[PDB]
Amino acid sequence: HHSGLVKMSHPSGDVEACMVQVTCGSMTLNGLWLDNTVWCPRHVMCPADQLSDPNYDALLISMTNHSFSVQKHANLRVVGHAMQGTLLKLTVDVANPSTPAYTFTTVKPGAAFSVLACYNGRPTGTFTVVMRPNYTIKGSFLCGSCGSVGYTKEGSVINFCYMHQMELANGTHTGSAFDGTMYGAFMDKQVHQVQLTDKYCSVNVVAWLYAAILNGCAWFVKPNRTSVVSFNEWALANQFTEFVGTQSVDMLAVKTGVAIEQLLYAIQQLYTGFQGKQILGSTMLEDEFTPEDVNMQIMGVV
Amino acid sequence: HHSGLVKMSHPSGDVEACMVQVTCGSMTLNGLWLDNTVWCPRHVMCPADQLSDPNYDALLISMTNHSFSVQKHANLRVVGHAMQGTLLKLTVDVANPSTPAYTFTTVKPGAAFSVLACYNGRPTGTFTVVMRPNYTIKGSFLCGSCGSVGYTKEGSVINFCYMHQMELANGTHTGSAFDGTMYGAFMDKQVHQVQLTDKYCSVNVVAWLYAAILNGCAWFVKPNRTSVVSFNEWALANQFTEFVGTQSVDMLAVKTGVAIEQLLYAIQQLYTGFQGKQILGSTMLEDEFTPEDVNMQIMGVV
Ligand SMILES: *C(=O)[C@H](C[C@@H]1CCNC1=O)NC(=O)[C@H](CC(C)C)NC(=O)OC[C@@H]1C[C@H]1CCC
Ligand SMILES: *C(=O)[C@H](C[C@@H]1CCNC1=O)NC(=O)[C@H](CC(C)C)NC(=O)OC[C@@H]1C[C@H]1CCC
Repeated sequence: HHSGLVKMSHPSGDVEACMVQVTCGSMTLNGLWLDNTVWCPRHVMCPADQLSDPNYDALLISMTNHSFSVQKHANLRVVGHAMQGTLLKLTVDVANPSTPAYTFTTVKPGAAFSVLACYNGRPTGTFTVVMRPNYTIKGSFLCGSCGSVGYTKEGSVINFCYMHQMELANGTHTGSAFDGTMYGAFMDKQVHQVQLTDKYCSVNVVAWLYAAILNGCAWFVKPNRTSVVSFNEWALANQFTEFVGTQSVDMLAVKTGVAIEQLLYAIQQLYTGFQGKQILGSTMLEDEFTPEDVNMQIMGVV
Repeated sequence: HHSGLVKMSHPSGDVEACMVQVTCGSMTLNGLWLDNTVWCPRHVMCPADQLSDPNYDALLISMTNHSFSVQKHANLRVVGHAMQGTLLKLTVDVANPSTPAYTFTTVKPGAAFSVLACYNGRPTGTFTVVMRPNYTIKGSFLCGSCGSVGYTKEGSVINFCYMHQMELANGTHTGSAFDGTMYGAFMDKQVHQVQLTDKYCSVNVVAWLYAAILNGCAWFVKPNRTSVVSFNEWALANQFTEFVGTQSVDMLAVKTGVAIEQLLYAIQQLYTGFQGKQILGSTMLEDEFTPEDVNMQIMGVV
């Protein structure tokens, strides 16, 4: 039986209309054009010989407005430039007539967002990721993808949360929030960096087990229960996130009649092993679907 | 190590601009507006009391142009109506000014396409599926999603291949090509229908094993080899598709230095069991990524 779950992204058209190419010196990547502002990673200013230890303050000082070439696939004339953290803010002489309603927000571990992967200012694909507990994402990014953006959507308002910066040695990816901070402890320098341990996102595993029940698959449900406080002690010793329930999870508990604490017990047992059984076609725990995903895709509830 | 593979969809903006709502009688679903034509499922004409055995020919005869209300979220006046297989072709008085370059094609088992899930003519999400060997897709569709479209893209040309019609008893989905045929032996009637067996898509499993090698994961590669002819005999007795190599697979063989026949042998052994080992984080064969996916996402080759 098919779960009815897929990796679902927001329709990308509103964001596609905001993507531009930014070129400075020998570097070319993508930017995001909102109102009279183009956002892009600051390493567009870096020569190749300096990607491992750029002096971004001195590079910024060395640039003029004319150093930055911005093109939509129109040329946008840059009339101001500034640095915010790991991002540049370029002011351009034309306001984007296709600027959506938007905000900037930071995404939290375990939460999902949509990514528009772009090369040379041209959108090429879209996909959805969950921010991992170690502030990486398991994406699909190649050379030239920096400045690709991640976002969520509330109503007609696009909430931009991610601008792509780099790949880590283990193949995962990270980037910046639009306040200019990098996610996690990462730095926008091309050197090897410590990577914190990833963890299973407990609240998302709970969501997936609820998805299993909603699809008629509940062999792992027993009357046994583990409290949130006890689970969270256990989680710390077993590479799980601490569980924090939400109204979205509560709706799944109501719809199925299975209590959260029953599934926290199940997770503890399933972690030791599935004993040859499958859950929604898998023999390992799944933490890449959120409670909101399950509520929306299976229950039709946004 | 992260594979660098994600479920990647085409940017959806070009298709979003083509979606409309179609209402007839008591039914409302989505349509696709290209030039002066709106395509939609013919069961928009059906009353609820007749969804299990509609007489579509008599329903069509009973309709006038004014029976069909088409809205973009503009009202499009219907000036002609016709039935092609399981689809209606409504002629409207306004050509879509945002009509992309497009063709209609039929997708084949194992091939991937992008879906724009729409409700009431409003795009709500996008995802990618592979057409299964039994002509179903493992999608995410709820009431009101009919008329949602699937497509591939070659250059700037959108190749529409799927218009959503129904969910099967096992939770999978199927629909129509734009020649009006349903995929497989399915009928657009709300009754239980035979479902052919699904099968592992051998060419996609081969692609995924190549993806593993490209990521440094090659423990399953041995000098042992199975020929395509011998594998295909085996496949018939073991619920695999017969393997047909392509230039896309050949590029993966060149890049990795591992022959196709080595991976056909591997598949035979892995099917009996992974013996506790993992491949790209999985303990079962993966057939939802194509050779083209691997070439594009990992090798940057379209
Ligand atoms: C920007 O387009 C690019 C995106 C990156 C390249 C390959 N896949 C990707 O997602 N970013 C970088 O190349 C980045 C630049 C620095 C100055 C932030 N460096 C980088 O990603 O290095 C990748 C290799 C694995 C790491 C080894 C030590 C850093
Ligand atoms: C059209 O919006 C709708 C889409 C379907 C509903 C729930 N999830 C979906 O993808 N299509 C139908 O409802 C379809 C109409 C007929 C006339 C083609 N019927 C249908 O999908 O039935 C679903 C239930 C499982 C099957 C049982 C016997 C048919």
